Amino acid sequence: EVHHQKLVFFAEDVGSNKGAIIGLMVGGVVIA
Amino acid sequence: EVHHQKLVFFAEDVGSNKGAIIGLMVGGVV
Amino acid sequence: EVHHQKLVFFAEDVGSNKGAIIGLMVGGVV
Amino acid sequence: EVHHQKLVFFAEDVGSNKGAIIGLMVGGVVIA
Amino acid sequence: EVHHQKLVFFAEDVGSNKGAIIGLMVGGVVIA
Amino acid sequence: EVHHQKLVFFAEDVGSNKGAIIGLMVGGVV
Amino acid sequence: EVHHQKLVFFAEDVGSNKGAIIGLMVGGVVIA
Amino acid sequence: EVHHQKLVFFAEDVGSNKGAIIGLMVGGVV
Amino acid sequence: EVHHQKLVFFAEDVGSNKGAIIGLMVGGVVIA
Amino acid sequence: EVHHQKLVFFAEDVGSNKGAIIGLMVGGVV
Amino acid sequence: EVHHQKLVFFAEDVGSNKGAIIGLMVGGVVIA
Amino acid sequence: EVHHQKLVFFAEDVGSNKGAIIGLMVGGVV
Amino acid sequence: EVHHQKLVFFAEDVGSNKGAIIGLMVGGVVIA
Amino acid sequence: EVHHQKLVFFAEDVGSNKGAIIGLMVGGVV
Amino acid sequence: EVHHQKLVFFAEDVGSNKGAIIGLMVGGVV
Amino acid sequence: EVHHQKLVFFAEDVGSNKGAIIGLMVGGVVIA
Repeated sequence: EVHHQKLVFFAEDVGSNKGAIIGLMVGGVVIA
Repeated sequence: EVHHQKLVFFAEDVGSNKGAIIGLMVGGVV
Repeated sequence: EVHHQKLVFFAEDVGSNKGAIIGLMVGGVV
Repeated sequence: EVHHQKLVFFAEDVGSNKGAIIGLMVGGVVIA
Repeated sequence: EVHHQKLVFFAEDVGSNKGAIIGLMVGGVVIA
Repeated sequence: EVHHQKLVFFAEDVGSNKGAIIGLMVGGVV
Repeated sequence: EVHHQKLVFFAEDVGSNKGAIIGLMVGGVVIA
Repeated sequence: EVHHQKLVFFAEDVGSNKGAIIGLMVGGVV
Repeated sequence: EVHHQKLVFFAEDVGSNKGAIIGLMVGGVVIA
Repeated sequence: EVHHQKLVFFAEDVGSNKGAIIGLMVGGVV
Repeated sequence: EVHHQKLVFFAEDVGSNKGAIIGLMVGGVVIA
Repeated sequence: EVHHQKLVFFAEDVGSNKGAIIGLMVGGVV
Repeated sequence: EVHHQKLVFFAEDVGSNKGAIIGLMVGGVVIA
Repeated sequence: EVHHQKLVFFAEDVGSNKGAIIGLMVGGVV
Repeated sequence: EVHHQKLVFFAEDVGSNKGAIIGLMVGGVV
Repeated sequence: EVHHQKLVFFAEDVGSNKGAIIGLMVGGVVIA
């Protein structure tokens, strides 16, 4: 009933930042 | 009963800045 | 009831961050 | 009673980061 | 090179339509 | 190289329309 | 090389209209 | 060379329609 | 050299449809 | 050496269907 | 040289289709 | 060297398509 | 009645990490 | 009667990272 | 009345990782 | 009694990690 969805991403660029690929394709469908 | 959805991206800055590739397609429908 | 969906990724760069691939293709149908 | 899923991924790049693949293809369906 | 991804669903009602659940949780992730 | 995605949905309510539940979570990250 | 994404819902009306439940979460992200 | 995916679902409801569930959980990575 | 994956489902009701559940859980992970 | 998967499922309900479950669970790694 | 995986199931009802459960679980690994 | 794997299952009932549970578990490691 | 499925994978490389291929093709099906 | 499903992957590097191929292709159909 | 499904794999490299072929084709229907 | 499945595998290398072949074909079938 209580949808508790928590997405936490940690990126500690202590050396040299760049660019990682993160795709959040979290999709939920329910009959109305 | 609420939909408590939390999305957090913690990016640390210590080196040469650039840019991440994040795509948010999180969706829901009832 | 609570639908506890916790997704957590820890990426720690201590040398030279580049870019990994994290594809969260998590879905549901009712 | 209810779904309780938790995905925890640890990536400690102490040397030199690169690019690993993490495919989370989780899909569940139910008839209402 | 063409990535041909065809998704076709044919629902034909001749009596009394209601509501079927079709969930396309198709995704992909690639290193760049 | 040339992404050709064709999503064609056919719904011919010749009797009595209502409400089908279609969920499209098609997403790709590169 | 273009992303030709075609999405179409053909709903025929011959009975009593109501309303479908469609969730369009189609997307994507690449290095730009 | 390239990917060729074809998903064709036929649902001919001559009588009374209801609610069938089609779960397309397809995920590929590289 | 093309990955040809075709999935076809033929559901034909001539009396009274209900709730057939089909789950297509297909995935794959690679590195080339 | 490209994978050629073809799945064909025929469901002919001359009387009336209730609830059948077809599970396709296929995964490969390279 | 290719891989031909053809899965075909025939389900014909002439009175009352209750519904069966057909689970197709196939997996393959390889280093290329 | 082409691999041919074709699974054909028949299930026709002229009375009551009860149905049972069939498990096709096939795994190949290279 | 209370499903407790847990997958724990350890990848400790203290030299030159390459990356193993882990295919978690876990599927489940049941008639409702 | 809770469905407790936890997946934990511990990837530790102390020299040089590369690219692991982790595929969590899990699916359930009811 | 708990269903215990514990899968644990330990991979430790003290020289030079290469990457094993770990395929967990776990299929379970009821 | 309630299903108790436990799969433990150890892969240690102190010289040069290799691509060990591990295939777990688990097949579970039971009536509901």
